[PDB]
Amino acid sequence: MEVNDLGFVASILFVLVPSVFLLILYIQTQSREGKE
Amino acid sequence: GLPWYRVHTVVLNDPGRLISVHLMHTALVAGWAGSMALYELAVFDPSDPVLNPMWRQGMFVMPFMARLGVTQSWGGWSLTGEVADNPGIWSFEGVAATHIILSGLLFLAAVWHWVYWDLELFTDPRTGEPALDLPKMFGIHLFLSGLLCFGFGAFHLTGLFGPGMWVSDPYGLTGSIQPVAPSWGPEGFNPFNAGGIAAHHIAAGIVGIIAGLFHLSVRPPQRLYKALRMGNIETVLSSSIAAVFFAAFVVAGTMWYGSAATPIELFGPTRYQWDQGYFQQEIQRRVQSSIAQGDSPSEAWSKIPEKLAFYDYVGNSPAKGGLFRVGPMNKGDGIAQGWLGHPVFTDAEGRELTVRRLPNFFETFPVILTDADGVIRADIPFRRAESRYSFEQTGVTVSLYGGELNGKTFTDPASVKKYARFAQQGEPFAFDRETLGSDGVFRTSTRGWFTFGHACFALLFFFGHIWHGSRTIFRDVFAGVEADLEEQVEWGNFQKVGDQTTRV
Amino acid sequence: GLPWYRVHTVVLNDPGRLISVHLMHTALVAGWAGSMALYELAVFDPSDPVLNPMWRQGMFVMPFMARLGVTQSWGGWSLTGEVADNPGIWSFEGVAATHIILSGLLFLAAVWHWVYWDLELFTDPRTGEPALDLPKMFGIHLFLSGLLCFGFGAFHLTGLFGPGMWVSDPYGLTGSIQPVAPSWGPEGFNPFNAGGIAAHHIAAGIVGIIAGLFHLSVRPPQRLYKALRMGNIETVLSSSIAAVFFAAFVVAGTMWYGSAATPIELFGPTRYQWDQGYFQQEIQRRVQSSIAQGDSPSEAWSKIPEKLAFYDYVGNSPAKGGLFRVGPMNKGDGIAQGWLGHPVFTDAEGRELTVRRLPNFFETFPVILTDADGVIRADIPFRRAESRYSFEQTGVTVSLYGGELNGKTFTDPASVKKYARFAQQGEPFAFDRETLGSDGVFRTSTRGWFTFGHACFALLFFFGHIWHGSRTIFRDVFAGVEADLEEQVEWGNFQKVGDQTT
Amino acid sequence: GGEQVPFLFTIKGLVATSQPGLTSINTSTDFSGDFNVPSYRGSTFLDPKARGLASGYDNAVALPATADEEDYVNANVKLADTKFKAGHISLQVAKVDGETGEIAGIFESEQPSDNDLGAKEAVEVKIRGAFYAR
Amino acid sequence: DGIREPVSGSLLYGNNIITAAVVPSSNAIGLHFYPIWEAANIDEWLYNGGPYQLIVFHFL
Amino acid sequence: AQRTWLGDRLRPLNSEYGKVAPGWGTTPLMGVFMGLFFVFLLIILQIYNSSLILENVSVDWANL
Amino acid sequence: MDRSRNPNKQPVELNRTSLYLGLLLIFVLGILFSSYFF
Amino acid sequence: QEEETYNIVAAHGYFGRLIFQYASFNNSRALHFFLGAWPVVGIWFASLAVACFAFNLNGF
Ligand code: CLA
Ligand code: CLA
Ligand code: CLA
Ligand code: CLA
Ligand code: CLA
Ligand code: CLA
Ligand SMILES: CC(C)=CCC/C(C)=C/CC/C(C)=C\CC/C(C)=C/CC/C(C)=C/CC/C(C)=C\CC/C(C)=C\CC/C(C)=C/CC/C(C)=C/CC1=CC(=O)C(C)=C(C)C1=O
Ligand SMILES: CC1=C(/C=C/C(C)=C/C=C/C(C)=C/C=C/C=C(C)/C=C/C=C(C)/C=C/C2=C(C)CCCC2(C)C)C(C)(C)CCC1
Ligand SMILES: CC1=C(/C=C/C(C)=C/C=C/C(C)=C/C=C/C=C(C)/C=C/C=C(C)/C=C/C2=C(C)CCCC2(C)C)C(C)(C)CCC1
Ligand SMILES: CC1=C(\C=C/C(C)=C/C=C/C(C)=C/C=C/C=C(C)/C=C/C=C(C)/C=C/C2=C(C)CCCC2(C)C)C(C)(C)CCC1
Repeated sequence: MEVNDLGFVASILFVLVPSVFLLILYIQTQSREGKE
Repeated sequence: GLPWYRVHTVVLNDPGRLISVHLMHTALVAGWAGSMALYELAVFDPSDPVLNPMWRQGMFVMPFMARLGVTQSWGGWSLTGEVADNPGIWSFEGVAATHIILSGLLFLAAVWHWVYWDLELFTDPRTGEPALDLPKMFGIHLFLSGLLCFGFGAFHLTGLFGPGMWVSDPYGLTGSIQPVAPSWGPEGFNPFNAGGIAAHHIAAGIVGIIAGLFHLSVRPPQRLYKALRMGNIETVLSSSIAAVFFAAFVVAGTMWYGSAATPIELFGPTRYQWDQGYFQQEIQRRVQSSIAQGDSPSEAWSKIPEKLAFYDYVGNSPAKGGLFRVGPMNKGDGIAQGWLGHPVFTDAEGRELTVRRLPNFFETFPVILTDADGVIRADIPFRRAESRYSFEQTGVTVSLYGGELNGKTFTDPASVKKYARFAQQGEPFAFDRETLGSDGVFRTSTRGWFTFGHACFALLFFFGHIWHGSRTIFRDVFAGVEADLEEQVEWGNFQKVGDQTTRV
Repeated sequence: GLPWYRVHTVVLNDPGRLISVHLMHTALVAGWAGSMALYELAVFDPSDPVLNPMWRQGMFVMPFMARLGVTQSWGGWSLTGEVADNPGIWSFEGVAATHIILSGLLFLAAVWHWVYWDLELFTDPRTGEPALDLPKMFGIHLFLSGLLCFGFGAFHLTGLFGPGMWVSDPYGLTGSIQPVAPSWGPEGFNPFNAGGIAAHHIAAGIVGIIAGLFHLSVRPPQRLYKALRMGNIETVLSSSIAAVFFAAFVVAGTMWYGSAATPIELFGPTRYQWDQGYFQQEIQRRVQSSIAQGDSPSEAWSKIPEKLAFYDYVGNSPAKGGLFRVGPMNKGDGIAQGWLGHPVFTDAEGRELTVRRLPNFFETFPVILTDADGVIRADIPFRRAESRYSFEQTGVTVSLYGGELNGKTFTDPASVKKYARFAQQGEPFAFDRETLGSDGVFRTSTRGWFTFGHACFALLFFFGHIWHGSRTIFRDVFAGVEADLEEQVEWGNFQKVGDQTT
Repeated sequence: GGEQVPFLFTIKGLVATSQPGLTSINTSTDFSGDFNVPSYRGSTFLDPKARGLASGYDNAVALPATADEEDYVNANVKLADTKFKAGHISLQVAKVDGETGEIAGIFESEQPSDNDLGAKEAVEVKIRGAFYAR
Repeated sequence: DGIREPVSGSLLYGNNIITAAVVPSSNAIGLHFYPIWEAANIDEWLYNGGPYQLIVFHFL
Repeated sequence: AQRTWLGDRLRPLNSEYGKVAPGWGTTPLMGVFMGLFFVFLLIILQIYNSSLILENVSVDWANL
Repeated sequence: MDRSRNPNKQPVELNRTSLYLGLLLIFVLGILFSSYFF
Repeated sequence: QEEETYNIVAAHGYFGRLIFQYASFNNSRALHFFLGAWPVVGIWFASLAVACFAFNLNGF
């Protein structure tokens, strides 16, 4: 079965690197909420 | 704090690090242009500039440095073909090499203003808050850009201290670098004349000079300073991206239709070469110049270069190619090997007949064969129950004139079906769909991908212009409205709407 | 707070979510075993179990569910070649499927104990701090494992309420599923007899029963409870990891050398089939049994199956293959097409001579051709200035007996060089290195990758056993030592070290 | 210009030089032209990096043991060619009696135990001869 | 299509999530109630329009 | 406040911050110059649409 | 020439429920665009 | 800080009880010299090995 040879690189960085951007920004808020 | 979409508003107050937050952005774009063009030099194939030229290899950035006078690339290969080479510092790498170190020297200066702010320059003397004058600074930004266009007009494009831009002939054959003369008349206003682009930045630069020489000396009026809110830093941010997406519409336009600043040898044909058949008006002209001149078809169709035959192909027209058929044009066809001539179709009677078909916004044109006035004489029968115009009953022959496979006729109607579809795509071409893994369906050139990526982005910069244009006029109301205001909104506020200084 | 390597120490105090923090780990391993074996069923090629069998396709988990009695694959292609009918519920698509839904039902129970803790079970009545009894609970963990081994011994491997394990013949040909009888004598202690593995978990299960029936009733002594620090959770964990490492050494061993619990048809040959030439002791035996019947060797070497020829290949021995030559064994050779017989080398005189070469820890053995006692008669000359034993001066012929290309001799010495290197790898085999993109250099089987991944991990679990064994004995001193202690360490001071009474 | 490195060979192996019509002796005008025979690059021992030569040296493969005898670049045969070459004369002194003048050699390129086909190279320089006689 | 031609719409059979489908029931059953038990086998079910009606009458 | 050698040459450049001409300023001098620009852009748009076609222009190829 | 401390840099406040919207939005764009990258 | 993070008197007689009591290192400034001696005087024998290998004075 034919494939574009590079979409699995492309659609694993398309899903991760904005979501771990988003997953970075939720933890910081939790620390701030704690007041630590 | 603040939400994630208003992160950069920390820099909106103090302009100490606002220089620094452009300067890593400026290091990121300069550290793209070297970082992409060095990759773009890693896949070139300079062995055949006539058969697979440099826009065939899907190459976005090496027309744009190439179309100002650079050629040599420390490999013995030059696009021009001009010899006696010895590049030195300005080759392809050397521009692309320089943008790495410049972006490194941009990034080291980008980290300097982040740690050092309040350098006695960003505040007024009236109080110590950080605030910078914008209209006095516009007179000193534009006077530098007025000097630099006047440098770019006369001192680079006209041979005084620099090589000229790219200029070709029409039907682009002998396109090389020579300094163009700035033509001042009305003839420089059509964009196919390159003499206007030299006369551009002299004349626009001299009024760019006389703008900024004027703009330093005067002050804006207070009926504009409170109106356009010129003390605010975001009022430069709206109405400069208005002047960017206005500026991005024209190179969405003038790349797509074509100009002298977008020639054929480094961008491809420009999609309107099939809607009139522009290149097919020439190779048909030269054989009828050679035809009646004193030369037969077969022997003629040979002083045509293969470069003219390569521009009369559907597979170099930039219409075809899709959004997600990704890669160079050589992933669509492979490497162009040879012309193998021009097909001429004859019946059992003569009655010469031709194929001039496949316009651009189709994908699968059904093959028709017609005569001079337009009555169909042959086609490919989709249902062979009631055929009356098929190939086999008519007995069409192929005369393949000129090229690689000159003089080889085909009378078997199983093989005429292959060259009929090849005649749909202008002139056929030999390929090799195994060296690069080319599949067989079309791609688009760098002229196609530019205008997609400069008109979709110019749509997006229109929305930021509405958004930043709202927030400048509506700065005070932006965190919500004052509470009631029921007397301003109810009807009977003498007479003009929204007036407190009235009967109300 | 705490550093990143001591994150899980929040669960060390309260055992309310300690059930929950295994239970998503248990859902992750059960939600691997279904999630891998469903991928492992997506690439099988069941069209030829004799030529490319299931360990040739680089398949880690489908021996392990397969070697207990499950062959119904849902497509009607039985693993053993005798898939009688619709298998019923227990095919690979099924068992794989269950482990998905079980891990889903494990994960939904894993989220339950995280939100609900202090369920009146984790504290003592003496005060309200969360603390659980470990040795009374060891008597009720092991009594369940003692019941479950005794179930696994008699009620699964012996045909009473279940199908038996995999058992083959030696020189594995007719390996299928039949219930094995538990042999109780000394003959069940050699691991090649499968009658011990049925007699295993009956006898180990009954003493697993009589352990946990004893272990509920008694209490540990206080000369051990303060010694082994048995009130602490960490000590138990250290003991468990240490025990596990011991258990991972044996299946690093008994997979690699081979046993009846690791047969050939679902793991491959076991690397000691070249150091004695184990399979080459059989196909050589059967043709000399065939000429003892009195048959000519052209139409002998044909009642040999191709399965015996496939086990006499270097490219199925699990020594070759590297650490980063990644993929199945079919990326090394391609698909096995046909045997093309066995080469027999003759000179111009006869003088029969053979190639039996390429041991396992080489990569490029130089081709030698020798006679019965060991004097070399032919080789491949690396320097043809002073050759005296080359192929061309000697004029070696090839008799290719049996197989696909039977009876086809080769007298041109350009083509003898190809079959001489093919004779180095036991018997040759036809391939197709274009359908899967196979490059041409060797890979290893699932028997090779298991023992790499179960002895390297067992090294790593030894270090955790030293590390957790330190922290149980040395809990009090673990955040640093009391300040001076200079009288405990200076000598001569009475009397024996660590005593405060001189 | 094109980023190959072809190994040129200036060989003089058995020139047998013809010459135009009847000369008394060379007059700083006459044309010497023929060919030699050229040798190879691999002089029967130049291994590649996987020890791949004909003349001894590990026939056709080392490491891919199952894709072994399929590759195509292991026929390593030598040749005894003939081509075109010209050599002129221009200076031709009298007492020390050394004659010099231009040359034009047209050779074959490398065949690195027969991978590629040859290229063609017009090598042109001064001859620097010296003549004496009985 | 109701003749023979088994049209694939499942992700294991080479098709994208844009191109995948439940790919509805056959023309030969018509408006018949075709459950999982009036099939003679589940291979007869899934070749002839089985799991479409399970995600229609349960869904509606 | 960090006085540098850069800052002693650009503080008279950014000295005035809100200093603004009263009266009317140069808005009629701005409007008479830039209404010509909109009709300049009206020339350029249909030179290129070929809708004010002069002689010897021929907005097309056969150019230089 | 000499450093100081910023009177600036407000932090960010991405909520718990706003993580769910952003995590879902990337995953529907994941299941939309991954066919087109193939 | 001026106070030590660790006591050398407890570290002395641990190692004094592991090996010979006489063969420990009582003072830390004599200890750290031997820490800075043993690879440093070692490796310029190996550096002088290759430097005496350089003149083809080889191993036996
Ligand atoms: C010249 C370009 C330009 C500049 C300098 C700004 C500057 C600004 N914008 Mg703005 N904007 C622009 C163009 C621009 N805009 C355009 C073209 C649009 C239309 C799409 C918008 C729409 C917009 C909105 C709707 C909002 C802003 C806001 C803001 C402010 C804060 C930005 C922030 O924290 O986002 C930080 C951004 C992120 C943390 C990540 C966003 C995710 C994006 C999609 C990733 C970008 C992809 C890639 C990295 C970029 C490559 C594309 C590039 C080549 C064009 C800041 C003053 C905000 C505001 O009002 O504050 C005053 C706000 O709400 N902008
Ligand atoms: C506008 C600038 C520009 C232009 C026209 C192109 C054009 C091209 N590049 Mg290029 N490139 C660019 C920027 C650009 N690039 C940048 C910035 C990089 C660095 C990351 C690269 C890196 C790069 C490489 C490494 C290569 C190319 C190649 C190519 C050529 C092949 C065609 C292709 O890949 O299209 C493909 C285009 C698409 C698939 C379209 C993408 C559409 C996006 C994903 C839509 C995003 C939607 C968004 C997620 C939704 C928003 C969410 C909403 C909620 C708001 C083509 C000429 C290739 C080539 O020929 O080089 C030899 C190649 O190998 N490019
Ligand atoms: C839907 C379109 C739209 C909207 C709502 C806005 C909204 C706004 N713009 Mg704006 N703008 C737009 C399009 C738009 N723009 C376009 C297309 C451009 C050209 C790139 C600009 C260029 C621009 C600048 C340069 C500035 C604004 C500014 C502003 C703000 C103040 C209002 C103002 O002066 O308007 C401007 C009025 C117009 C754009 C209307 C133009 C109508 C013309 C004069 C009629 C010409 C008709 C003519 C006979 C036909 C010729 C064409 C023919 C060949 C077809 C406001 C936020 C100002 C700002 O940022 O606020 C501080 C500002 O300085 N705009
Ligand atoms: C039965 C297995 C087991 C269990 C349950 C524990 C449990 C524990 N160990 Mg431990 N350990 C083990 C085996 C085990 N260990 C082994 C085998 C070793 C040797 C390598 C160690 C070495 C070790 C050290 C050196 C330390 C612990 C510590 C701890 C405690 C906290 C762990 C933590 O926060 O890390 C959280 C881990 C991370 C946030 C990420 C670590 C990065 C790893 C490499 C990623 C793992 C890769 C992958 C996901 C796992 C697949 C492999 C798996 C199939 C085996 C906890 C009580 C710490 C302690 O003393 O606290 C009391 C401590 O300092 N362990
Ligand atoms: C111990 C368990 C085990 C066993 C023996 C194997 C073995 C195998 N798998 Mg498998 N697999 C496993 C676990 C395992 N897998 C897990 C947990 C997953 C899920 C992620 C997979 C997913 C998987 C897929 C998807 C596929 C395989 C395939 C294969 C076969 C091909 C060979 C291969 O890939 O080796 C390659 C092995 C290596 C390259 C070695 C990796 C070494 C690591 C990176 C070293 C790590 C060092 C570390 C970073 C340093 C620590 C830092 C320090 C500071 C402490 C082979 C039989 C393939 C196959 O044949 O299936 C059809 C295949 O397609 N596996
Ligand atoms: C370098 C090896 C090493 C070290 C330092 C430790 C250290 C420790 N182990 Mg340990 N252990 C080891 C290897 C090691 N182990 C091995 C290989 C195993 C078998 C898997 C175990 C199994 C084990 C258990 C089950 C327990 C410990 C425990 C402990 C701790 C307390 C001390 C104790 O009782 O020792 C144990 C003493 C030994 C391991 C020495 C064994 C020496 C045997 C008896 C001699 C046999 C010689 C024999 C004649 C030759 C037969 C072999 C022959 C065929 C070659 C301590 C942290 C305890 C713990 O966790 O603390 C709470 C505990 O309960 N260990
Ligand atoms: C049969 C039965 C039941 C018998 C038991 C009963 C019975 C009768 C017993 C009697 C038998 C008996 C006692 C012994 C017989 C067995 C026997 C002879 C065993 C000996 C075997 C043997 C070869 C031992 C020698 C090996 C050994 C233990 C050590 C080697 C020592 C050596 C040469 C070098 C060690 C290297 C060295 C000097 C290290 C120190 C340098 C260093 C950097 C230290 C770091 C350091 C030091 C400090 O000082 C402090 C402060 C700090 C901070 C610090 O960093
Ligand atoms: C330090 C220094 C240096 C260095 C420097 C460097 C090295 C730099 C780099 C630079 C670079 C390295 C650059 C580059 C960059 C890149 C980039 C920046 C990119 C980006 C991208 C993007 C932006 C994209 C986007 C997108 C996507 C994702 C896809 C498609 C579409 C779009 C477009 C959207 C030196 C030594 C010299 C000197 C000294 C200093
Ligand atoms: C909700 C639910 C459900 C579902 C479930 C599921 C779906 C699950 C999943 C599961 C899964 C999905 C599982 C799987 C998993 C996987 C894993 C867990 C993996 C891991 C991996 C690893 C661990 C690896 C590691 C490594 C690497 C990285 C490489 C190699 C080496 C090593 C080994 C180191 C249902 C509906 C049914 C029911 C209801 C409930
Ligand atoms: C200077 C500085 C700063 C800033 C920083 C930042 C924040 C930066 C950012 C940066 C960035 C933001 C960067 C980015 C870049 C880009 C990148 C890193 C990317 C790349 C990518 C790519 C390349 C992609 C993709 C791909 C691949 C790989 C495969 C397929 C194909 C493609 C091409 C698609 C400040 C002032 C604060 C201070 C300090 C320093």
